[PDB]
Amino acid sequence: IQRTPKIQVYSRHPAENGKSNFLNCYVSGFHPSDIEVDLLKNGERIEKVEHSDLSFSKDWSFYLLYYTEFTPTEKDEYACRVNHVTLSQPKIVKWDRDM
Amino acid sequence: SELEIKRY
Amino acid sequence: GSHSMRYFHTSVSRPGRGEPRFISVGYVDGTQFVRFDSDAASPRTEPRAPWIEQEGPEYWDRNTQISKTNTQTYRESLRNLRGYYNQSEAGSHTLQRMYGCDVGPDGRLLRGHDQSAYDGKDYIALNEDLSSWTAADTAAQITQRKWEAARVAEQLRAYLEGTCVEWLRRHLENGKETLQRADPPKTHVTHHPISDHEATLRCWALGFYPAEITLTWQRDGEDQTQDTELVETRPAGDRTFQKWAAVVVPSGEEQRYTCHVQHEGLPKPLTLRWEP
Repeated sequence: IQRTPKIQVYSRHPAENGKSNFLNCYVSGFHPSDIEVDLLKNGERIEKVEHSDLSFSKDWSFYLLYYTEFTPTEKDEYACRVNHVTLSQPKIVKWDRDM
Repeated sequence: SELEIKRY
Repeated sequence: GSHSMRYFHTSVSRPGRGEPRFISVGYVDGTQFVRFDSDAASPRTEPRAPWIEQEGPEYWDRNTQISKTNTQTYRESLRNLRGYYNQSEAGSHTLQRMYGCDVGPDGRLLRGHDQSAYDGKDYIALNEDLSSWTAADTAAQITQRKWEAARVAEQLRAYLEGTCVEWLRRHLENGKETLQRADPPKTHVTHHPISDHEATLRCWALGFYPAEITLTWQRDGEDQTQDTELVETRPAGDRTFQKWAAVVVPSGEEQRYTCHVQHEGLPKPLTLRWEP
């Protein structure tokens, strides 16, 4: 029995173009713990993304926060790409500043 | 501090 | 008000890729304060919150020792559980444990915890009496019998009623400026038309600590539980949390809807409406 990750992509602070912020991808509710998470800028992998230490919720499912500094603009597209044993192919979730 | 646990 | 110290242990086997990795993280309430990772270049208990950094070398050395010992114990335990379930050597498996103590405002023990899971399923737990066990299946009954024979429950009770609560009280004092400070949510309501006769109202809560919060939408004063979309509370990365709740409403009926926000850091609960 395995559990597929929930995925949210969002910023630490309210997004303002030209202003430095943090881009977050929070993956949660998954089992087993092995998971692959990339943050993407215009479809390309951002280098040196950091993440939180592995922990889990009361239902035993795992969660991790992946994060990196970013400066949102009008034109740049950001996203999170997640792979897990429960997924046939990597799941891409685009950053929407209203979510 | 933590606990030194016992084998299952 | 009330507080908890909890450690979260994850051990994962990986046949063909070395010995099982052990990770332990410690929390006071929603704040992580230590970690240990057997895969680190030099595995050590490490600080993860500023207020714990003042602890002396004895604390770091002792906790490092405990975690190195625990690494080996969990490895032996994974070998045992594979046998209890007649599993092959080829598969990867996970053993999780969460343990610790909860105290009330006066710092007295409210209750203790020691729960374990195997491959994400409840395996064995210490009962609230801190004296007996609940085993999930006949495999866990083997562990239960071993632990009963060795009076492990008595060891847990002593730890939980002594060491655990004593350290929790110490952490709460050392970290009082953050651990005992509730930060209220910054809130607002957004509006997004879906079509000519429907729109989404989204109620936002940002920058709050701790994570516990209640965000609800009411229509004519009645909770819209079934019709509300609630995202999981999510960490911002600066200790605070974020959450939203959304409802789809008929155009022109927006004023019949109110968002209600309850949080410890607020002087009083909030009632929000969309402001065109």
